[PDB]
Amino acid sequence: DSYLKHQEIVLDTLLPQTVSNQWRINNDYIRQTCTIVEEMNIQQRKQINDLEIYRKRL
Amino acid sequence: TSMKIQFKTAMPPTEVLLESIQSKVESIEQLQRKLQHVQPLEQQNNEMC
Repeated sequence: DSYLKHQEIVLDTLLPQTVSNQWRINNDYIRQTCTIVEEMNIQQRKQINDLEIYRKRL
Repeated sequence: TSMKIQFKTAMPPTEVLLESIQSKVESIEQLQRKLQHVQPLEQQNNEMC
């Protein structure tokens, strides 16, 4: 019964090492997720400005 | 008479075992269940990894 206790804790040890590492993946991509949305926004902000500038220029 | 003697001496020893082991087999068989759910939780998270 003590043998089954020491065998069981190793899997719940392996339950942490994946769960900490998989959120260490998603923590990095979210920073990349917010950077591209920042650069795409200034792209879209400059896009709608030029579409209305050239109409006012003509 | 061996069915008289040997069967009832085992029935006395098995119920003396049933007082002491059948509490701890339920402690063992449910600690087995702690492995078999932690096994399928570990497989899906290494997939998620």
